[PDB]
Amino acid sequence: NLWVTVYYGVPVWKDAETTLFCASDVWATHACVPTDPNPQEIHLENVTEEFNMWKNNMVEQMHEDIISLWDQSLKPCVKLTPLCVTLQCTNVTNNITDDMRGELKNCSFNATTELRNKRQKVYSLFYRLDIVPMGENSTNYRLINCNTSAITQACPKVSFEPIPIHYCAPAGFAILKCKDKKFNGTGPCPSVSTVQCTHGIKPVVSTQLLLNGSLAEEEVIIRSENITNNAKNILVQLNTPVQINCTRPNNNTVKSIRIGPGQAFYYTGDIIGDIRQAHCNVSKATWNETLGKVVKQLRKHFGNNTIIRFAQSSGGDLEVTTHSFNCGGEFFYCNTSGLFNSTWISNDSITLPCRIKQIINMWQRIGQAMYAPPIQGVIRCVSNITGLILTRDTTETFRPGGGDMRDNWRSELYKYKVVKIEPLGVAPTRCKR
Amino acid sequence: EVQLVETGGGLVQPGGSLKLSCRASGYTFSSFAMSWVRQAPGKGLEWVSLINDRGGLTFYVDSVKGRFTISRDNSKNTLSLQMHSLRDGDTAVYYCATGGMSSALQSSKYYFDFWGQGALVTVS
Amino acid sequence: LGFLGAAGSTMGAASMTLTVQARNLLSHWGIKQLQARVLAVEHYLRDQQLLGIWGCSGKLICCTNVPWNSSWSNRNLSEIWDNMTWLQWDKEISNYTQIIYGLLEESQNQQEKNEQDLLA
Amino acid sequence: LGFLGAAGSTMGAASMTLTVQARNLLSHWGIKQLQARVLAVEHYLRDQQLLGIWGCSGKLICCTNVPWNSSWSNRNLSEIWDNMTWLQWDKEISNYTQIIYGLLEESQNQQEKNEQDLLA
Amino acid sequence: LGFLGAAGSTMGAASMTLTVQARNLLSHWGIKQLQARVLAVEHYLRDQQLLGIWGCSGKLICCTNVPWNSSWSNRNLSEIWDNMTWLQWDKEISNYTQIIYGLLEESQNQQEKNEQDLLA
Ligand SMILES: *[C@@H]1O[C@H](CO)[C@@H](O[C@@H]2O[C@H](CO)[C@@H](O[C@@H]3O[C@H](CO)[C@@H](O)[C@H](O[C@H]4O[C@H](CO)[C@@H](O)[C@H](O)[C@@H]4O)[C@@H]3O)[C@H](O)[C@H]2NC(C)=O)[C@H](O)[C@H]1NC(C)=O
Ligand SMILES: *[C@@H]1O[C@H](CO)[C@@H](O[C@@H]2O[C@H](CO)[C@@H](O)[C@H](O)[C@H]2NC(C)=O)[C@H](O)[C@H]1NC(C)=O
Ligand SMILES: *[C@@H]1O[C@H](CO)[C@@H](O[C@@H]2O[C@H](CO)[C@@H](O)[C@H](O)[C@H]2NC(C)=O)[C@H](O)[C@H]1NC(C)=O
Ligand SMILES: *[C@@H]1O[C@H](CO)[C@@H](O[C@@H]2O[C@H](CO)[C@@H](O)[C@H](O)[C@H]2NC(C)=O)[C@H](O)[C@H]1NC(C)=O
Ligand SMILES: *[C@@H]1O[C@H](CO)[C@@H](O[C@@H]2O[C@H](CO)[C@@H](O)[C@H](O)[C@H]2NC(C)=O)[C@H](O)[C@H]1NC(C)=O
Ligand SMILES: *[C@@H]1O[C@H](CO[C@@H]2O[C@@H](C)[C@@H](O)[C@@H](O)[C@@H]2O)[C@@H](O)[C@H](O)[C@H]1NC(C)=O
Ligand SMILES: *[C@@H]1O[C@H](CO[C@@H]2O[C@@H](C)[C@@H](O)[C@@H](O)[C@@H]2O)[C@@H](O)[C@H](O)[C@H]1NC(C)=O
Ligand SMILES: *[C@@H]1O[C@H](CO[C@@H]2O[C@@H](C)[C@@H](O)[C@@H](O)[C@@H]2O)[C@@H](O)[C@H](O)[C@H]1NC(C)=O
Ligand SMILES: *[C@@H]1O[C@H](CO[C@@H]2O[C@@H](C)[C@@H](O)[C@@H](O)[C@@H]2O)[C@@H](O)[C@H](O)[C@H]1NC(C)=O
Ligand SMILES: *[C@@H]1O[C@H](CO[C@@H]2O[C@@H](C)[C@@H](O)[C@@H](O)[C@@H]2O)[C@@H](O)[C@H](O)[C@H]1NC(C)=O
Ligand SMILES: *[C@@H]1O[C@H](CO[C@@H]2O[C@@H](C)[C@@H](O)[C@@H](O)[C@@H]2O)[C@@H](O)[C@H](O)[C@H]1NC(C)=O
Ligand SMILES: *[C@@H]1O[C@H](CO)[C@@H](O)[C@H](O)[C@H]1NC(C)=O
Ligand SMILES: *[C@@H]1O[C@H](CO)[C@@H](O)[C@H](O)[C@H]1NC(C)=O
Ligand SMILES: *[C@@H]1O[C@H](CO)[C@@H](O)[C@H](O)[C@H]1NC(C)=O
Ligand SMILES: *[C@@H]1O[C@H](CO)[C@@H](O)[C@H](O)[C@H]1NC(C)=O
Ligand SMILES: *[C@@H]1O[C@H](CO)[C@@H](O)[C@H](O)[C@H]1NC(C)=O
Ligand SMILES: *[C@@H]1O[C@H](CO)[C@@H](O)[C@H](O)[C@H]1NC(C)=O
Ligand SMILES: *[C@@H]1O[C@H](CO)[C@@H](O)[C@H](O)[C@H]1NC(C)=O
Ligand SMILES: *[C@@H]1O[C@H](CO)[C@@H](O)[C@H](O)[C@H]1NC(C)=O
Ligand SMILES: *[C@@H]1O[C@H](CO)[C@@H](O)[C@H](O)[C@H]1NC(C)=O
Ligand SMILES: *[C@@H]1O[C@H](CO)[C@@H](O)[C@H](O)[C@H]1NC(C)=O
Ligand SMILES: *[C@@H]1O[C@H](CO)[C@@H](O)[C@H](O)[C@H]1NC(C)=O
Ligand SMILES: *[C@@H]1O[C@H](CO)[C@@H](O)[C@H](O)[C@H]1NC(C)=O
Ligand SMILES: *[C@@H]1O[C@H](CO)[C@@H](O)[C@H](O)[C@H]1NC(C)=O
Ligand SMILES: *[C@@H]1O[C@H](CO)[C@@H](O)[C@H](O)[C@H]1NC(C)=O
Ligand SMILES: *[C@@H]1O[C@H](CO)[C@@H](O)[C@H](O)[C@H]1NC(C)=O
Ligand SMILES: *[C@@H]1O[C@H](CO)[C@@H](O)[C@H](O)[C@H]1NC(C)=O
Ligand SMILES: *[C@@H]1O[C@H](CO)[C@@H](O)[C@H](O)[C@H]1NC(C)=O
Ligand SMILES: *[C@@H]1O[C@H](CO)[C@@H](O)[C@H](O)[C@H]1NC(C)=O
Ligand SMILES: *[C@@H]1O[C@H](CO)[C@@H](O)[C@H](O)[C@H]1NC(C)=O
Ligand SMILES: *[C@@H]1O[C@H](CO)[C@@H](O)[C@H](O)[C@H]1NC(C)=O
Repeated sequence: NLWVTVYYGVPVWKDAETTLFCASDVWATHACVPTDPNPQEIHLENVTEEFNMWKNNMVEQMHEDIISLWDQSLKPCVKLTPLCVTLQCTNVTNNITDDMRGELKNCSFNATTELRNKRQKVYSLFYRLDIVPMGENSTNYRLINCNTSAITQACPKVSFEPIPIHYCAPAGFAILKCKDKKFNGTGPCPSVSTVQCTHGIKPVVSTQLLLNGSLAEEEVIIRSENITNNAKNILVQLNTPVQINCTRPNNNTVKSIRIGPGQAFYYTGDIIGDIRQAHCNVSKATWNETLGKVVKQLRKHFGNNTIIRFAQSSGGDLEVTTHSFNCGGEFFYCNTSGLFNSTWISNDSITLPCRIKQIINMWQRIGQAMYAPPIQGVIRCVSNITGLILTRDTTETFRPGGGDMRDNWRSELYKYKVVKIEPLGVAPTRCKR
Repeated sequence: EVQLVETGGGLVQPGGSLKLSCRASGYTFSSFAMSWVRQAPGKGLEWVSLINDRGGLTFYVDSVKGRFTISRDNSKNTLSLQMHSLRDGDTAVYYCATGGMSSALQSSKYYFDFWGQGALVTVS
Repeated sequence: LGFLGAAGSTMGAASMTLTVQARNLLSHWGIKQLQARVLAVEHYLRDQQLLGIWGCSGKLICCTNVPWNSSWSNRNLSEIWDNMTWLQWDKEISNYTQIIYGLLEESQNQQEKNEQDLLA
Repeated sequence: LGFLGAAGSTMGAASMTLTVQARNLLSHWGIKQLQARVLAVEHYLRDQQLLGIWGCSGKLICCTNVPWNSSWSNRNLSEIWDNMTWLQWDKEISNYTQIIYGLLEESQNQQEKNEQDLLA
Repeated sequence: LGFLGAAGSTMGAASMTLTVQARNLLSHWGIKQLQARVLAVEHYLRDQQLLGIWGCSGKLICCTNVPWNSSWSNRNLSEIWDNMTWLQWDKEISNYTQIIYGLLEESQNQQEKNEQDLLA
């Protein structure tokens, strides 16, 4: 009657977890292959596939690769252990505005030199957040990380610029891309295509406001693992950017010393001119329109005849209650209570005060700390807010979240899935040997 | 309605050549194998030749094997037969027929479903 | 027309693009990439080994001498080869695949011995 | 008579040493050497896959059904097999190669469908 | 019935489990394990290449055109296929193996050139 016929090269695939590799044009390795330009995207006319962000292993690989590469870049850099001494800190002899009182201290200490028997007196300007007083009323302070792990100075030649990385599949595997403009991160996607390699993703690291990501094609999309579970974060993708202008308006003179045999330490020597607080500007009208759109979409998940309230984060350390980001190499911690203070019921700008830290932990880890060299001159950066990370408490109250970096990466990788190709299979025919 | 229409030749001399053709409509031409069946005026039916739906495989009754060529054009919905050396014994009606073979992923046939009107070929 | 372009098409159409997919099966920081390449190669070789065992080496379409017990799938040639896509078919005869592979292996062994005892 | 010993000889002579060359295709510090081994294997497998696609699996000399368009090289047999060396031949038809490979693949796809439609 | 289960059986019995063993040939810390996998692949490929050179590609039992010189083993069939295990046979033709492989290669090359000269 019918016989088994074996076919090889059958267009069938199964979900699979494999290793992806990097393709690009220092956030390189020089081990990323060249992009292999203009990737091809076969449309798969009648393929519907099931996607499930949050269970997507591509996120885990991006997370692990970024952390590993980050740590690798510090391996050859100077260890600042000669600086764990009792710093004698006094008030800065300059014109300080009210917003900056107590923010900077002028600290003197004895540093090591190129020779084992020679010592040098060094003074520098530190941000208050980087030091901890050991004496009660005394001017004796110590660096924040001399009781926990030693601080590594980042190499001054290595930038933190978020250069895009494309993730490519190994032979035998394929990456499927969801093109449904209204896709909410899970479930069937009616329009799926095959990319050889993903688009480049910029590894921008930030907390509560996502910067320089992709925008939604048509409307604000709210994605969450479980929208009624207050233990979950809500990722909101905007369809329009909100432009944010950040500055550190203080002309920084950077000086250096030797602390050992080819080991140099960089520090702020002095400030030219007045001392002002770092800050970021968000256009007021643009921001209010943006929230109105977010609220309209939240009302589709929550009651319609409801009240939506925005509020500032309730607690935790500076790393989780503020908007943390890298602006020109400096690490800013901006207060967003000026953005999330409103209730929505059924040429001005907003200025966000910012704090600066030189000694940071980056990742949510205990045993590592990095010293970011201060940057010469004045810093200005402009970026796009492309999405928000919110958490939820009648009336629904939402607050900024985003402490877990995997959420930043989910906002870009949500449209991709990795599958394994299984070209061998059988079917009945009327053909026999 | 399925139609097969022969638009062939007429009266020819022995040893020469004559070409037949058949136009088809009302079905997907390319989905079916086709054949020619012959009927002399005083005789029954005889199978002459068979061609696969993609045009790759041809079969012939041995009596015409070295003389006839069967072909196909799926763009023009046309079946054709070129006969050479025209034997006197080849005088007959030549019918365009649909069926006689399938393609291993299709249900089998081994019978003819549709017939044309028949071209009359005469050899003097 | 490219890799997996036929994935949404019917089996009777998709079967004509077998070479398109076949040609896309081949080709410490950096170690994980070598590990992936080695495993991709081993996977490839295992598929080739099965085709070898079943007597389908060197071809993309291979007919066999094993019949189709209707208990695996009682659908007729029309429904399989002119409606279903390969993805849907694979999800039907997923449970009854190891059985089929075992039968194909046994059939080829019987064929090899008989052939040898005929060239004797 | 060793590896590439026939490189300076004519095509009609060199063709008798195909096994001499075929057997010499197979066999942090040390990673680069692993990369070389893996790539040598992938290269080998791609050529074997290609012979399989064309229906030349398992053999060093394979005749096909693709005819020689004279536009690729109008030299006659006594000029190709009695004088030219494989190195000079390769240079002469190097840019009409990926046309020939495409034709060989298409020919085999047609050949496979016709044999299945005949085993019915 | 498992891997090498027939190792203690006679050659005429062991020849029926060839697929059992064939399927068990395929599947800084970790470098030596990666090297082992790469080398296992190269070993496998050399054996497959060799079967191809002899014209045995794709089959577990390959008859050839080379005769058995009694000077290699003057035992009869009922003393090789009924009274000996493959392990004991291997340690009897061990120092005539390269001779046989060379003859098999020559036989296949002659057959390939003769087949091509017959397709004209
Ligand atoms: C979101 O995207 C925007 C747009 O890409 C991005 O803003 C860009 O930031 C870079 C880095 O701060 C700016 O590049 C600088 O341009 C000035 C021009 O005067 C140069 O002098 C700078 O060179 C010095 O500093 C470098 C270190 O950054 C050293 O490596 C170099 O040797 C010099 O000492 C440097 O080239 C770029 O101009 C802006 N682009 C715009 C339009 O403003 C923003 O940072 C991204 N946001 C986030 C959070 O990633
Ligand atoms: C930080 O303290 C240092 C001293 O430890 C100040 O440097 C001295 O400034 C006076 C002028 O008031 C000069 O005459 C000295 O020669 C400077 N000493 C050295 C070693 O350079 C420095 O000005 C203070 N800076 C700030 C911002 O308060
Ligand atoms: C840097 O070293 C000098 C020399 O040791 C310190 O000056 C002495 O400090 C001690 C207290 O640590 C006093 O008892 C001495 O009277 C000081 N002598 C002199 C020469 O002034 C200086 O205090 C050290 N600086 C720091 C950061 O403590
Ligand atoms: C962010 O907004 C502030 C206003 O809050 C801008 O500050 C003004 O800058 C002009 C520059 O010509 C000065 O003349 C004004 O006196 C400043 N205003 C105040 C209140 O001091 C700032 O320039 C904006 N731009 C950013 C962050 O890039
Ligand atoms: C951002 O700035 C606001 C002030 O505008 C801070 O809010 C105050 O926090 C204290 C301490 O808990 C309360 O007693 C005040 O009542 C709060 N003020 C208002 C207007 O609500 C807020 O803590 C700052 N947030 C961050 C992350 O720095
Ligand atoms: C056909 O299958 C019949 C049922 O037995 C089994 O269950 C089905 C669902 C399949 O999994 C099959 O492989 C199992 O054997 C058998 O009773 C019958 O003997 C089988 N016939 C043939 C042709 O082998
Ligand atoms: C093929 O069968 C069609 C109806 O399918 C029926 O249900 C499926 C699930 C199978 O069990 C099948 O065997 C059953 O017959 C008919 O509509 C169709 O015309 C049939 N086509 C033919 C005759 O090939
Ligand atoms: C033979 O070649 C003729 C010219 O081929 C053209 O140029 C070569 C280099 C290729 O680019 C080819 O694709 C171009 O068409 C053709 O016009 C002619 O049809 C070919 N004949 C055969 C036998 O197919
Ligand atoms: C083969 O050709 C020799 C000269 O070749 C000529 O030029 C080449 C490029 C071709 O176009 C070829 O056809 C031309 O004839 C002749 O000297 C020789 O006699 C020819 N031999 C044969 C067997 O025809
Ligand atoms: C068989 O082989 C003989 C040559 O082989 C000799 O003996 C074998 C065992 C090896 O030791 C080899 O190195 C020796 O050279 C020939 O005398 C004899 O003619 C051959 N017989 C046949 C049937 O060809
Ligand atoms: C095969 O030979 C068997 C045993 O014969 C003797 O022992 C071998 C090792 C040699 O030394 C030989 O010269 C001796 O005669 C026989 O028992 C057996 O019947 C033979 N079988 C056949 C079918 O020829
Ligand atoms: C420092 O501040 C005082 C007011 O307290 C002001 O009179 C003086 O001019 C300022 N210094 C400079 C250099 O402007
Ligand atoms: C030094 O700064 C502190 C704030 O950290 C302030 O309370 C103190 O009064 C200031 N002392 C002098 C002399 O300016
Ligand atoms: C370092 O000391 C501070 C108090 O100044 C304390 O809060 C912190 O937990 C200590 N860190 C470690 C690793 O003991
Ligand atoms: C996303 O869409 C799917 C459609 O099947 C729905 O089940 C799921 O609840 C939606 N997610 C959210 C956060 O509403
Ligand atoms: C979502 O969260 C609610 C919390 O009450 C829980 O009852 C429900 O089962 C959860 N649903 C899913 C799909 O996780
Ligand atoms: C940011 O700077 C641009 C000029 O580069 C200016 O047009 C825009 O208005 C500024 N945005 C805000 C919020 O001040
Ligand atoms: C934001 O938009 C709403 C709706 O139009 C309006 O009532 C509210 O006053 C606006 N707020 C600001 C600060 O513009
Ligand atoms: C929610 O409110 C919008 C705006 O008035 C309306 O279009 C929509 O139909 C309402 N949905 C429900 C379930 O009431
Ligand atoms: C929120 O706005 C009110 C004015 O309506 C203001 O009094 C209050 O301080 C603001 N809260 C925050 C955290 O900015
Ligand atoms: C800082 O001051 C120096 C004074 O010599 C000047 O040359 C430099 O341009 C200033 N930098 C900025 C960013 O204003
Ligand atoms: C913000 O988005 C606009 C979209 O038109 C783009 O042109 C601009 O370059 C983006 N800004 C940044 C800093 O990437
Ligand atoms: C997708 O389905 C349509 C019928 O709705 C059909 O015409 C088209 O050819 C199918 N696409 C593919 C790749 O088979
Ligand atoms: C598709 O399924 C229908 C219903 O079972 C069947 O009649 C038809 O023959 C199948 N395929 C085709 C188009 O031949
Ligand atoms: C295959 O097995 C699974 C698990 O027992 C079962 O859910 C499914 O219905 C079976 N499918 C078929 C086609 O028998
Ligand atoms: C090299 O060329 C000479 C003629 O000059 C020829 O006799 C010899 O056989 C050629 N060598 C090889 C390896 O073919
Ligand atoms: C070319 O071939 C002819 C015939 O075999 C031979 O006589 C001649 O020497 C050859 N010339 C070259 C350059 O090899
Ligand atoms: C292609 O090859 C021919 C013959 O070797 C040569 O004449 C032509 O210039 C080549 N074209 C290119 C692309 O170099
Ligand atoms: C071992 O030898 C005995 C006869 O003494 C036989 O029955 C048994 O099957 C043999 N076992 C194997 C693995 O060949
Ligand atoms: C080997 O087998 C043969 C045939 O069965 C037999 O005659 C001979 O005695 C056996 N020799 C032994 C026991 O090794
Ligand atoms: C060759 O092998 C045979 C059988 O194992 C053995 O008897 C002979 O001594 C061996 N010869 C050499 C040179 O080892």
